[PDB]
Amino acid sequence: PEYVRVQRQKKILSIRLKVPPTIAQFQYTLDRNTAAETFKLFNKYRPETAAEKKERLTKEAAAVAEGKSKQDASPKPYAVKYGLNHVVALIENKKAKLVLIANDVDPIELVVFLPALCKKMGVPYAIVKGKARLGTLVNQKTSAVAALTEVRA
Amino acid sequence: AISKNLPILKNHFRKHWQERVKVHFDQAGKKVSRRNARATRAAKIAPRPLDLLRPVVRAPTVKYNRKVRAGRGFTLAEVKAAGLTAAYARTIGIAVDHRRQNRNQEIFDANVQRLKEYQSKIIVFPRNGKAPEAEQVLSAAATFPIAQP
Amino acid sequence: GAYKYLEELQRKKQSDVLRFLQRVRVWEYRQKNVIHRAARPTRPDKARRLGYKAKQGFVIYRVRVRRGNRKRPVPKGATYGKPTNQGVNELKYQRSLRATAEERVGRRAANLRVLNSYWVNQDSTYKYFEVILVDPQHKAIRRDARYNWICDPVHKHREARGLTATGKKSRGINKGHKFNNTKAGRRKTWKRQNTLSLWRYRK
Amino acid sequence: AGVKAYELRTKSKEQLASQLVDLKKELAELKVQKLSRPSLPKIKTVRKSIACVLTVINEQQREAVRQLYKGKKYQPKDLRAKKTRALRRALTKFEASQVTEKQRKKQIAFPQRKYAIKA
Amino acid sequence: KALKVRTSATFRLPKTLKLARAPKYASKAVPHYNRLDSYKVIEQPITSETAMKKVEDGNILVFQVSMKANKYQIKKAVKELYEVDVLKVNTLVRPNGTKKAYVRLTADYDALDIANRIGYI
Amino acid sequence: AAQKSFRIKQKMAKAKKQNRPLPQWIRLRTNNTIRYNAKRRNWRRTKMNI
RNA sequence: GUUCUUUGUAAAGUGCCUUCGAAGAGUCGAGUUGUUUGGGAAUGCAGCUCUAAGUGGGUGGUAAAUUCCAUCUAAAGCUAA
RNA sequence: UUGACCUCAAAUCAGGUAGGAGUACCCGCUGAACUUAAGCAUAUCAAUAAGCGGAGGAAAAGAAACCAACCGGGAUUGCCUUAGUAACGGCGAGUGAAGCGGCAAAAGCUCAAAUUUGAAAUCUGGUACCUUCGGUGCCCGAGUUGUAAUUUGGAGAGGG
Repeated sequence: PEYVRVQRQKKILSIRLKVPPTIAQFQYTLDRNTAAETFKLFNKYRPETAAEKKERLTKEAAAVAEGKSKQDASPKPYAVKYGLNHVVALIENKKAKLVLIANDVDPIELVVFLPALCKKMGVPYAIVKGKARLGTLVNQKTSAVAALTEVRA
Repeated sequence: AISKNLPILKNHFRKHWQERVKVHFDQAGKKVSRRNARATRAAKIAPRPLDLLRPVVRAPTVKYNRKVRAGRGFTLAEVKAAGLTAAYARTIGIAVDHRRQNRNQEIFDANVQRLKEYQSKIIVFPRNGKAPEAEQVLSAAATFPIAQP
Repeated sequence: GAYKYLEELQRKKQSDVLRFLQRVRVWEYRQKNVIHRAARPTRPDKARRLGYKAKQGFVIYRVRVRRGNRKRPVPKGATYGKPTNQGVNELKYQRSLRATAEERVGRRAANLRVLNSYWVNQDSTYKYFEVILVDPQHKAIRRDARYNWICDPVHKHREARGLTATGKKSRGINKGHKFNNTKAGRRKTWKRQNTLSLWRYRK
Repeated sequence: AGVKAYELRTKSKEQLASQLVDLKKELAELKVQKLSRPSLPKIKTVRKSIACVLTVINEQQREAVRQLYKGKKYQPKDLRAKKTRALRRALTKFEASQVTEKQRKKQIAFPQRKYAIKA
Repeated sequence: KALKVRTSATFRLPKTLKLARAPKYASKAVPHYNRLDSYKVIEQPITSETAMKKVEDGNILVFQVSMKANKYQIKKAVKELYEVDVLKVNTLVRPNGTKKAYVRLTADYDALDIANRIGYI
Repeated sequence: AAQKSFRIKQKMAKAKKQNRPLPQWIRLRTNNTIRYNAKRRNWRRTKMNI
């Protein structure tokens, strides 16, 4: 069908042409072995889902106004930061310590400046394969960006 | 065509002007409507003065710069000088113009004094609903007229 | 905010990175239909400053139109009139090509309302545009009072009446002496100054 | 004579159906006597009686289905208030009175005050 | 792993599961009664002097019937309104815009003896 | 003709029924101005054009 | 006019000091062509080509260069009489 | 092998919506010639008639990338006036506004551009119940390629 042919030749047309150096710094993505430990460390800092957020509020609705607490009954969170608008700001404010960038973003212009912004700001970055796998650790379908601000000792 | 000495006339009637003739037969009819509209409005806007207070303004264009004229709004710097905020002033009947400035001290002090006399002549009613009614005066311009300096 | 970085990047249209994407995307859009559904906007920063929001009810369509002048039909070139009206090959179609793209989309998706449009790509034969459409019957637009104005029936086919951004530009509706002919409506202004006003007591 | 609408609404579904058959039987005999007599005004009473039964029968079934669709969304379209094509497409009172959360604070904090100019 | 083995060079739309309609409301919620019942099929007998002689001679009943009725409904309504047996039904459209039906009974019934029960003679 | 569609014959039946004189009791009604059938048609005098 | 519910350690307004202050691109603009206008070295519009800037840009009814001033903040949208 | 993601389809899928009529007035496109110039080609008739698309009870316009050169005006529209004026035009025939001034009527506004990041706080749908132009609970989904709140230049925000 036409949709099958248009998606195969799109990959074909994008490799016969001379790709400018801003692009093609992708597909040099992290290797299969190294990416295993990267997603092993990132999986320990999953953000709270819609499931476990609800009983967090129940314990915070019985301790703050009842136990005379200052809303500090829950510990300080340790979660992976996601979202293009949020992470880009974290890069500019010297807050990120490791940034993961997907290589298969269809509107590629969203993330072309991310390797250049990370380099000049000095924050380490890693172009990782798969925007779908990035969404899994943030409990979304696609995230395409994954950053870590703080880490347990 | 041209004879019998006469001034050369320029009558622009070479198009289909008869299709666009507007005779104002409703001049008496629409005047009654405006008075009826003004009467039915004032009952809906109970006893507010049917119009906002407007400042004194000097005209440009030296043919007209010798005259003072009612303006649009009270020039945000003037509102603060009178002792009230712009958002509050719009609810008391003080029209506000944010896009004009003050470069004339005589006009500025005349408008500030205009706002001081307005707050000393109003009865602001509380939101509660006590309603000590203050039977309507139909014009805010006939109470504070524009006077030539 | 990443939208500042895309906004500055989209202005470098002749840079190597943008002109390679321009050549790739002009091929892909040409293989598809003339009017087809776009899953996501090509330029997210350009769409969201034109009124687009990323929720249910906002639809993006991609449309291409043929470039060039407008040839007067006049079979075999004959006009049957004065020589001042004999031109056939240099008429310019006072409505913009972006307005024609909006009008073609508004007839296919007649259940939607055209919000705005923007230029995405072009070639010698085709100019490509992406049109932002909203659903007036979706409850997310019927509620959310920032956007429920489109549901009131005076906004039916805004692009067909020149009420869009490109429609008012083609109608010349601006302020100042340069738009004296067209600032309240060309036909209304002309009718105003071509009307013989007569009163009961003649002045 | 003729049947009365209020006398028919006190009967069951089967009684009205059985009465409709008898009126249809009665109408058939009058259409046989009509072709042999110069005038038969009696046939109008029988025909309008059939219309009365069919109106009450249709009203009872419409009322019965209106109760099993009561208090729930997606009622059948002929049991819905038509009232106009355009007014059906218009925004409801809840939707038309919707205001954004930002302008809600402005109306609360700065209502249109009530005042007069005498003193 | 490998891919599927295709013995044909033509790709065709796959057969997807079709879902039966499960509406949340009825289309009309009140079913219309029988448009053409036995009392609407047969309106009135035709009693012209030429039609009357066909009754006692040819054992044929002549009726004026609805224009929407076919020979099946005319046969079914005749045997239900008068409880007789029908041999054949012949129908024509009269020049005045009404349908005329020639209903012939079997040899076990007499058309003259039941036209008397109907009324007219 | 003699092998005609049903639509043609339906208009034939209507034209045959309207080809009648006025009922005599209509002329006796109160405030009546109708004297004769002014829409009378004859096959020899004017054609009905289907 | 009466009456039932307290929204809320909520929201909003104003003073002083300090650091900032993000503001719309094949768009503005220019050339050319056609059309249009009272707009005249080109009023608006459109096709094609070129293609911006950030103490910037548009306008200031004669084309150009140079030096100032005045005035607004485009290329997004809503709204009674 | 299995489970996602992306894109593209299918169904008499669940619920909706578009057509046509009318068209005096309104918003656009398209677009003549008769006529006038005592001929006629620019021009004029006319940015009109006919043709086409799209609305409402009004529509459109509308809160300045404006007018101004002033002792400065201050969204839009309409009327009086400016004015048959400036100007346009085989500078022939003819065409032809706008600022100010008086009056009618008056109303102002918000998105994009920000990190909520100590918690997507946002929303459709389905279902159950209820005080049913909706509300509450629960469950899928939309959405981080950004939905809410805050902010719109008249400012405003982070802070103290």
